[PDB]
Amino acid sequence: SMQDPIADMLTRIRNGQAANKAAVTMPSSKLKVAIANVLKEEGFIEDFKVEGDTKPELELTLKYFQGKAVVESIQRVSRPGLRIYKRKDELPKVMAGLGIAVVSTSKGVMTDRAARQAGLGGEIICYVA
Amino acid sequence: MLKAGVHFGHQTRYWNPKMKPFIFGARNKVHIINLEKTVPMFNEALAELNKIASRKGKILFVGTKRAASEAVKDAALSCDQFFVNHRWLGGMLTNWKTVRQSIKRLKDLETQSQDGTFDKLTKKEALMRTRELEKLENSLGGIKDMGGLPDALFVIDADHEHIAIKEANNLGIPVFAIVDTNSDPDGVDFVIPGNDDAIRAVTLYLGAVAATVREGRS
Amino acid sequence: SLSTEATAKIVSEFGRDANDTGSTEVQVALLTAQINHLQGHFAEHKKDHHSRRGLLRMVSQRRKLLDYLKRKDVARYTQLIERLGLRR
RNA sequence: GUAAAGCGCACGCAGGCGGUUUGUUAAGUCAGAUGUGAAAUCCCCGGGCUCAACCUGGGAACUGCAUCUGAUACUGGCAAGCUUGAGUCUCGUAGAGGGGGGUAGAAUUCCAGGUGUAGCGGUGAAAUGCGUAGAGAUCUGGAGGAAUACCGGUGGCGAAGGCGGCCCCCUGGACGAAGACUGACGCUCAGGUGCGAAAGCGUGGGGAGCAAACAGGAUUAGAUACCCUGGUAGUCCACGCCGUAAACGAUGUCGACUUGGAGGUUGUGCCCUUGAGGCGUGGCUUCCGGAGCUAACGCGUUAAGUCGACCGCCUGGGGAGUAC
Ligand SMILES: [Mg+2]
Ligand SMILES: [Mg+2]
Ligand SMILES: [Mg+2]
Ligand SMILES: [Mg+2]
Ligand SMILES: [Mg+2]
Ligand SMILES: [Mg+2]
Ligand SMILES: [Mg+2]
Ligand SMILES: [Mg+2]
Ligand SMILES: [Mg+2]
Repeated sequence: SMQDPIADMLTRIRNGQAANKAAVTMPSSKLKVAIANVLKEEGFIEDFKVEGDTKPELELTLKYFQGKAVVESIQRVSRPGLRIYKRKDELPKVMAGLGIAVVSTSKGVMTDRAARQAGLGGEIICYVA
Repeated sequence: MLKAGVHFGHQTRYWNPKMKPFIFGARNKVHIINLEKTVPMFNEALAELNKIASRKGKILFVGTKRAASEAVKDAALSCDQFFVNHRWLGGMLTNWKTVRQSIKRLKDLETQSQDGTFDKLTKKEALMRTRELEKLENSLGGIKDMGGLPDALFVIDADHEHIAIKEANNLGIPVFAIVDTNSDPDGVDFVIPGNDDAIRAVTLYLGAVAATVREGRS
Repeated sequence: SLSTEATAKIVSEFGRDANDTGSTEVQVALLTAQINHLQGHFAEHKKDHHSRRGLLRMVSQRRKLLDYLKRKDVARYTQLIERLGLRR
């Protein structure tokens, strides 16, 4: 049963980009969106929109550069039954910096690079390179 | 959508999920190539051919399928263009260094009949070489005068002449072909979603390309 | 399973009102019916294990509905048990 | 999956994990500060013994614990919900699902009698055996036990083990759909509890066919076998026990994603349904195969692909699943 909605979102994209799917829909939710924003402001995804009135469906338009998709690597990190929390001086660096690591800080869901500068730490979420 | 409106789709329902992006509909158990991208793709590719054709680019037409074979040989002979309508020998491209020697025979042998240097020798002996030339003309014949790999390759159907494309895309030789549903476009770098069958369909573009070729070289 | 009549009948005595059959109390009560009525069928035969499998599923389930009810509202829970005389 | 390794299968306590919205809290989490974390080791920068080892100044570190002040995204607690998870109801559908009790036809064997006469039976041949006390064959009547040809299938149902004639009684689950209702009541599960093929065990029945043991005949060098002639337990039933199997998909359960093809079974919607029908669309199920995965064979939307939750298990062969 669904015990980790975040993982499903990430998986939906990785498997989607693999099949060259135009986009990818799923049951939206606050956190899901907040995370998508970071993905957008980072050029990993084209755009995204959450339809529905009483049943929010988050439409995530995948993105592809040349003869390949943008998101080549994206895996959950701070999964349930084993949560992970790091310090500002202990934030992970995805792909030596070329990649990002979605982190949920007390200020919101931001990229590692950003949070690391905002002088605050938080719970990692995944690594999108 | 001129004469083009005389070919529509092809292949019943076997198709290939890869050609889906180029399909329109499917009536009576048969997909119909979406011209909405068919004709648009037409020029886009055809332009590239003439582009390199201008430098007398070595063009190699491929089409072994009987129903369309004869046509290909004719069109490709409308200029320095080349062709292959008899069982795409394995290696006549990737193994030119070796396959070429075969062409030499076709030559040195032709001269025999071509000139008085043939009447000599018994029937059996002469006969032995006469039969040999026949076969050679089938395969090498339309490539005997191509000392070197082609600047580009153009095959009628992908699946059928699959072997050809494979050797081509390996040598970096731009592959131009017409694929339809059942065909696999992951090979041809210049897709041409069209009916790989129908005598009318083949000649249609066969001459089209040929023309752009002769006119290509200034 | 249970007669359509005995069903609607019990759906009223415990149902939040009527036409509704999702009420926790209802389910619990409904289950107890078959649970008790089946005791007779099982008192005899016995070796009818496959049928028992279904029986237990009802018990174990009712156990959850009841347990759940207690968490969402102790009131209804305590009262419910009284009418059905359960929990030892 | 086949190398060591998925418990034979379920139900389920503890425990682990938890769809979605708002508010609230601030416990985990994060930020800052204050204590404390002996000195010496270590490391950095720099000194002193001719250098070095060695010695030494300052800092970094001591990744920890406590308290104080905040931050509130995420996890947690509380409140109010919500409906897509799960469940209930209604009405339908298919089925060798289970327990009990009847019952039918075919056949085998046995008993009795008629007809009938010298073989039958068996094998590669034989022989044991059965026959003139009349077999076998054939016909008639009777007794009894076990299993249900055809339908039958790539089929169906079940947690697994497993479940086939027909009828009744009692009873479990699954699926579809117009919907109606509940409102996260869920997933997994050590220990625990229950179900467990065949063989085997106890008590009391039953006993036709088949058949461990056993006894003959044969084959063979021998033949404590394979084959033939017989035949006890058992196989059948009731109740209690045993709990194992190559208990096998050799593949734990739950949920979400990822090209396609051909077919089966069952529910349901639309279509002159005027039709066999055609088109959709759920459940379960065969074979083929793409990406991908794999040591390879292969698996491949019913994954061994891509992921998340919980559990079980493996750590070279023999000794040994043996000893205690
Ligand atoms: Mg083995
Ligand atoms: Mg093994
Ligand atoms: Mg198993
Ligand atoms: Mg110290
Ligand atoms: Mg909260
Ligand atoms: Mg037994
Ligand atoms: Mg016994
Ligand atoms: Mg099944
Ligand atoms: Mg396969």
